[PDB]
Amino acid sequence: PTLALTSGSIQGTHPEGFRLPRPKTWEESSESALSKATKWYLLSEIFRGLYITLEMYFRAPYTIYYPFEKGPVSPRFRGEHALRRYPSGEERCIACKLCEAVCPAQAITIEAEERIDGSRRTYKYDIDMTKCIYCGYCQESCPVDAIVETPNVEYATETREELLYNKEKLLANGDKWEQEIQYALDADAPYR
Amino acid sequence: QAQEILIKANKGNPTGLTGLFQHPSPRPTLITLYKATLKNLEEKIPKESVYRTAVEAFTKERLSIVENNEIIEDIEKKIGSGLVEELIVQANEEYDLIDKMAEWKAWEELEEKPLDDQWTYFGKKL
Amino acid sequence: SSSIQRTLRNLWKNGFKKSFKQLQGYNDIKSGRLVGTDSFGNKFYEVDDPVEIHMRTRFVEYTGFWRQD
Amino acid sequence: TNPTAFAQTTRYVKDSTEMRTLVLNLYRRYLRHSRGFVNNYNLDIPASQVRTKIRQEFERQRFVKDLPLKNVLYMKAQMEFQELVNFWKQQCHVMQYFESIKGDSFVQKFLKGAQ
Amino acid sequence: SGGPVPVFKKYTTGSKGIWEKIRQLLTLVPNRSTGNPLVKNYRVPPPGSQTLKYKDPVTIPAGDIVKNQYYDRDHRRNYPRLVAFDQTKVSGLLTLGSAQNPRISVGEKGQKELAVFDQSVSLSSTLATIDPKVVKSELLAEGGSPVVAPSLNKKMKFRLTEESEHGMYPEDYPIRIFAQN
Amino acid sequence: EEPLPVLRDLPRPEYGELHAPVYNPAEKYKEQIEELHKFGRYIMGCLPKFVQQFSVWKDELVIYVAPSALTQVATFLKDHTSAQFKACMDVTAADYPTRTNRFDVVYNLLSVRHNSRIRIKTYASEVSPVPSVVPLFQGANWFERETYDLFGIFFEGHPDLRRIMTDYGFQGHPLRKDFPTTGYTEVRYDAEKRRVVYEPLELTQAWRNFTVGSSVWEQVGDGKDFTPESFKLPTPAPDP
Amino acid sequence: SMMTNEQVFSLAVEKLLNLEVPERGQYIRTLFGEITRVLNHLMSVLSHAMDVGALTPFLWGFEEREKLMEFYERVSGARLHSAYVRPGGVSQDLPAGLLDDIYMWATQFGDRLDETEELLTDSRIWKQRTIGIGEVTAEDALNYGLSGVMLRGSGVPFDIRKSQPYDAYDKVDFDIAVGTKGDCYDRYLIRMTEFRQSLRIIEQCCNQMPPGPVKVEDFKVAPPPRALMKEDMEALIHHFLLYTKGYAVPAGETYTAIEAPKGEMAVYVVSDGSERPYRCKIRAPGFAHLGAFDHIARGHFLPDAVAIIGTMDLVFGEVDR
Amino acid sequence: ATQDLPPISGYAPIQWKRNLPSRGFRPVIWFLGLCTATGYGFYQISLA
Amino acid sequence: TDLAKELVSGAPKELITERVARIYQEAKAATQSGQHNTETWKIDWDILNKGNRWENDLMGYQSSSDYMQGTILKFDTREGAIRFAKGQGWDYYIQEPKVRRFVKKDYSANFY
Amino acid sequence: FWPMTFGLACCAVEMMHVSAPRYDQDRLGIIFRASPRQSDIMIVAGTVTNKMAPALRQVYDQMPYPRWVISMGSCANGGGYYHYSYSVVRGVDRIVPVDIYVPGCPPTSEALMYGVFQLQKKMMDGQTHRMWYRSY
Ligand SMILES: CCCCCCCCCCCC(=O)OC[C@H](COP(=O)(O)OCC[N+](C)(C)C)OC(=O)CCCCCCCCCCC
Ligand SMILES: CCCCCCCCCCCC(=O)OC[C@H](COP(=O)(O)OCC[N+](C)(C)C)OC(=O)CCCCCCCCCCC
Ligand SMILES: CCCCCCCCCCCC(=O)OC[C@H](COP(=O)(O)OCC[N+](C)(C)C)OC(=O)CCCCCCCCCCC
Ligand code: SF4
Ligand code: SF4
Ligand code: SF4
Repeated sequence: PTLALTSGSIQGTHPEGFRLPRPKTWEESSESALSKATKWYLLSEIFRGLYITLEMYFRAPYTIYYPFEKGPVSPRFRGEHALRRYPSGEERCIACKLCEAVCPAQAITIEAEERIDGSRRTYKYDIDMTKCIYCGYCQESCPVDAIVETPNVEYATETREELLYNKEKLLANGDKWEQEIQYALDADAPYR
Repeated sequence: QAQEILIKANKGNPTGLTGLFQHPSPRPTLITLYKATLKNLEEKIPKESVYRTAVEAFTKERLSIVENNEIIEDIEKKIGSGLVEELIVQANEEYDLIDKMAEWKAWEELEEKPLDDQWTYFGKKL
Repeated sequence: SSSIQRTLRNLWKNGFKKSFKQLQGYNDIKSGRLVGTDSFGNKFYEVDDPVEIHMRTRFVEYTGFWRQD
Repeated sequence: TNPTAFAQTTRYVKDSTEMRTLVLNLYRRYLRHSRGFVNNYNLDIPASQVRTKIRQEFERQRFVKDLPLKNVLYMKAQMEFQELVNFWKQQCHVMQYFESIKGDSFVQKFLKGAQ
Repeated sequence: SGGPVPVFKKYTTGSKGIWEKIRQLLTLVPNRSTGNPLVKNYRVPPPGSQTLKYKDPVTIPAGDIVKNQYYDRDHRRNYPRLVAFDQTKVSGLLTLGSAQNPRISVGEKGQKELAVFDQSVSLSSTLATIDPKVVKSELLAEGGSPVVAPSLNKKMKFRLTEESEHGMYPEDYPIRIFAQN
Repeated sequence: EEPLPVLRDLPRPEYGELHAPVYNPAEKYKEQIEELHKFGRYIMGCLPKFVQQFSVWKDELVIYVAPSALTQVATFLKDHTSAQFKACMDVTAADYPTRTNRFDVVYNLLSVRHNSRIRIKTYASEVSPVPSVVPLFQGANWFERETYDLFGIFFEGHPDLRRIMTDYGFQGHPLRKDFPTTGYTEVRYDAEKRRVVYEPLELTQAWRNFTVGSSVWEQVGDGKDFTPESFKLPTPAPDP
Repeated sequence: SMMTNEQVFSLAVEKLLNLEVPERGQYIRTLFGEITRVLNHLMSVLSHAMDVGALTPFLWGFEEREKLMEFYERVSGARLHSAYVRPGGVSQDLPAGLLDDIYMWATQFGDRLDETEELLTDSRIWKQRTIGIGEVTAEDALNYGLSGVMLRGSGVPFDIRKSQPYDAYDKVDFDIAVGTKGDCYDRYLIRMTEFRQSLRIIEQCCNQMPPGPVKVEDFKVAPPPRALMKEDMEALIHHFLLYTKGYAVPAGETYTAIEAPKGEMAVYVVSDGSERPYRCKIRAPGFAHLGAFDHIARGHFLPDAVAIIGTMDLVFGEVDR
Repeated sequence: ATQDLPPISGYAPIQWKRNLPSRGFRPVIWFLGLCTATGYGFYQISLA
Repeated sequence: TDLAKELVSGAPKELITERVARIYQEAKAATQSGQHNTETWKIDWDILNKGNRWENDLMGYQSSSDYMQGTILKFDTREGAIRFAKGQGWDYYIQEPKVRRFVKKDYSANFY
Repeated sequence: FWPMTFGLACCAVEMMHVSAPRYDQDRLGIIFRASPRQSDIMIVAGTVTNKMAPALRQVYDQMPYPRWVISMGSCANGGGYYHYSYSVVRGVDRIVPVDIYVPGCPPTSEALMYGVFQLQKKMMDGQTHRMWYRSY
């Protein structure tokens, strides 16, 4: 038999002790008048508050001297995009257009056809680096690891035209950062 | 008749909830509103309505528990719907509902049926 | 890592001209074991000092003097 | 909670005649604040044209017949007034409202690409 | 429990020698850590220089080569169908009972009754003309009691703790800490 | 004062092959399904004049009512002790242009009393008003202000209805399906006028609609039956 | 509160998908459901104090934020917008040695809260800025839909991690704090308690972490591993269709709420049997709070308004979704 | 093993309850110190 | 329905005067043998005689001034599409789908 | 280098972290100011909506010369995730002149400091007074 008889539930029932006791009056304060006034007139907690702040003055600060030092990075970090190659030198991308279809922001533009020697290669490949949200979906979807995000973050440009990376630019990044891409790929290969 | 009851006190010891002060006369006030609701229910709502049976189910039940439980803490744990100060507002709102429930005549035929294409989503009837 | 002793030891290990450069771009006087130099010419050190804080155990010495990129 | 300045309750009118009294009343309210509209919005035109262009937009809807269309065009009628009074729109918006502006021959549209 | 912990049991840099004794003599709470992580412990093998060779984890029933037919574990296609109960079906259930507690005749006589509630039956009329025991047994509960809103968590209860147990603010501060019970 | 352990080097558990049971996730809601079904019917029996129909999905109970049945059912669910939904969490809508009344206004109520959530669905057209629940729930003042801004629904009884999200003097209600995702206009700074001006929309790269390459096969089946065996009409058994 | 945001979309979609995350995945979403809660209160409590005047407690906590964002970046690759939690579980497994860093941070973090409670909890200037400011009654809070801390300050003991436990929140043991005065000082105390209850859950998730898959073992809703993709034909087909066509969600609708750090955050997602949501309404706690600002600020001074905004935690991305 | 897991025996417990032990003399003693300094101070003022 | 509902939608006047919508049901694709995308009715707008697409000079994008290029509506009944088009006062034209003619197919027919 | 606290959205969180103890923008003489009168750098950190656009121009006009503007993150740069929205300006350089663009979503704190360092290198290359003697 449940408490539907009184339109009550287990959930509606408050725990024991839920009702507050009678609030104390001025005659039930444990502190004497002088103790309460010595703390009040001599700013007891403020002088403590100063003292705790002064403890920090004799501690080692946290600041690092960028650009002479860098904060930690991990192999999964997402930064600047780069198009990679095989060791033999052929471009890794087979113009499969997967990354273009995942890309949440539609930052990728791929135009492809059969190469001069028959290969399935891309002749136009742009990333609108001012439209990308640096999300890593293109990297996850590439079947041949052709498009990755290098750990670079220091590439701020004076003009916005310089942030429209075309296929020449991205392949030049893949050559520049190939060694660092291998650092991250070797470390985080099994986790993908 | 002119019986004026207090629903929400504006001063007194707190109850643990902000704005809900302790009620000076918990038990008598509940009994007055339970008796009124049982009385005022039959004045306006006919018997075939399930809602009338539902209120008389527990408004009777909450009226019998209050009488036999002088200790407030025994009232709360047996009704099981919060503090006694809350039960006053439950009882009060239970009373206001019948004045509107009778007016709406909400035991009758469905006033406005849905169109044949209303509760269909993407080509399936719900 | 902030006491003048840590700056004294690093000042003596490097010598003047190396430390004067760090007093010009680095703002801190550090000394560390040289690890390697890159194609641009920057030299990368590692700090063995037991008092150096967590993220400050590696640093660079840029090729230029008045500017760093 | 209390409503903001120059606010009104949203009631769906059911009589045609009742609406026109509200519609006509609202028209002077636009006209009354016209000088203040110029002063508060620093408009480059005298208040006469401000009164001029208010009237035209009322007539644009004059010939609606069905009632449910009448209310919504009145509900949105009040809202545009309320925003204008309380200085909620910026000077850029109001200028562009009154700064708005014969079709080309067939050869001319054909010559420049048409539509 | 969350009792205070000696400073040398926390992974932060701490003083040694004469300065440790100075630090304990002058600090308000001697077991407070500076917060600077231990250089020799914190992230010492970086995420890119670990030793663990990761292997893809696979629970047996859903990763096996055998006894692993996909239609057994294809839950996305076993989703609950959407059924809406109109007034008519409530009336039919109310008058005729349920599939578990039948109140319908058998054979063609029953097939007559089910077809009655195969077209519009307003529920206002159904409650007007039916046994009052039906409402007390089907619609309402426990002999006419109402139906309280069901609880999303039948195990959601609370109880009052005290500072000797919950460790937080003492009784004077204007908040109370609720346990599970 | 023992030296701190090097947590990298401490031993780790060894596991062989892992086993995890496979069972339908919709099964664990079975008890919740019956109780919402009972309590859903209870509201319908109490108010047959208003509740058109009720539906249960897993642990969510929906009550479908007409626009003229809104204030009544909302009041009942707020004041009735068996169902004290004092807190209204969400007021929204959805556009289904195929239906005669496209907009589908949905309310979510929370009962901190009994730890329950209920949903009210009521339809609306483009011109037909809907009662405002602001007199009951003060928290719907802005949720109704937002629905009008993004759906253009007329809310009758709202003390102050106006744009809350879109710009002042924004033309069109964005979440209506006929409104294009990129809108109609865009702004730029005009040198001659010394002010930011609106111009008609013109995208340097037109939006690419990859949604055309959707699945040509139906992907999910007819579903499964999880109605409690106490809410199905019994089959009249055959005769001897 | 980045990861709890994407946890409420994952819960809603998995609810529509009739799928359940495996055991390890749920612990990770509880582990980073509380790291995210600590991240939020360090941003909210300490920026609230900064408006009131206390500049230093802001700085101390934001180094803990730097230490916590390192865990965000080490598992997902981004400090802020980690698309880590997804429908079906999490993106990738935890990197080796992450648990040993969450622990080493956890041993010390308790002292970081004390040094914050040193400057603020007992400060008479702080209590003059908050005690009696922005009072909310329980009746008013339920009416305006105030949720999270601006409902337990008013004395109501309600919490969504208890009402509808989700993602391993039913396994760990933790308490909640309930106010009694409904003012800014009560909400300050409750948040400082929610700090220490997060540090109590975080340790348990470090000790109870199980082995196994972090995502549904269902390649029709979760991408197959790259190694299996490049060697098994059916993995390549599913990898192809998951990243171009998407996965279909059975038709219907849902309303999934979680106990976000700000309050009750919920989404109303409508599915149509397709691979794209038909509707997605987002119920942001801040949006419902900001409506009640007029009802609370009535009868207060300009320096008191600054306190009420901070005690509401108004990040206006959620308000202006 | 081949995943990030806690040790066999788990991690040691950490500190998460409030740790703010009070410090300083009793309030009466500070008042006695104040009236000693005031008394001695006016002794030296009155001497000069 | 009968009302001029477009006067409350705030849509630009050009959708009534200058654009033509089309009510159609998508046809079955030759490449694939699935028959599910051809069961819902859709509304799409005609392209513009100029300015529908033009090559961006800098990066070779596809610029456009048509704000309805990526707007396709879905329905489940033909009437709902026509009613909705009527409500907005759209200048539409309906494309009746072709109906495949039934032909019985027998295994034995290869010899008889 | 006193910027103006013009944080709009999630890009502002990384802006505050530059001032946090780890990076400590103040150590380089960078103090965020709350007024155009006391600021010479405008940092657009977040999404620029249509409704916010006229206010951004007004705040920009009130900064005394010399002034520089930095665009941080993908929203300010070119719309970003919200490029195809009805209420988002596709690049703040449609409203104010931008001197340097910081890429990312959000740019890391070091990425923002690289943008600030790059601009300072440009400011040190100015020849405002030698221009008068030679170009004028
Ligand atoms: C001497 C000259 C320098 C200090 C001047 C100011 C004195 C302040 C204390 C008196 C007021 C009061 O109320 O004192 C009493 C109070 C509170 O005691 P409680 O909370 O009841 O103790 C609890 C119960 N016990 C007594 C068993 C412990 O103690 C304090 O908070 C002491 C604060 C000491 C640190 C601040 C001093 C350093 C500041 C910078 C110095 C360069
Ligand atoms: C007889 C011995 C004489 C001693 C004279 C010294 C008195 C000093 C003031 C004491 C009274 C007090 O702190 O008062 C507190 C007042 C007003 O408080 P209130 O509105 O009355 O409420 C509280 C009292 N109740 C509940 C009983 C009504 O505001 C404050 O927080 C002022 C704090 C100022 C701190 C400034 C920084 C300090 C810098 C110097 C150290 C580095
Ligand atoms: C009433 C006002 C009182 C004076 C105010 C004080 C102003 C502060 C000074 C600004 C300094 C500054 O700017 O120093 C740095 C700048 C900028 O260097 P850069 O941008 O890299 O180009 C410069 C380097 N190149 C061109 C080679 C790339 O020049 C310098 O490197 C100066 C280098 C030579 C300095 C010789 C100094 C001679 C001794 C002077 C003292 C005995
Ligand atoms: S990271 Fe994401 S947003 Fe950027 S290009 Fe790749 S898929 Fe597109
Ligand atoms: S996913 Fe990889 S292979 Fe396919 S188009 Fe993109 S870069 Fe090329
Ligand atoms: S660019 Fe990314 S991080 Fe910056 S405001 Fe836009 S969405 Fe937020």
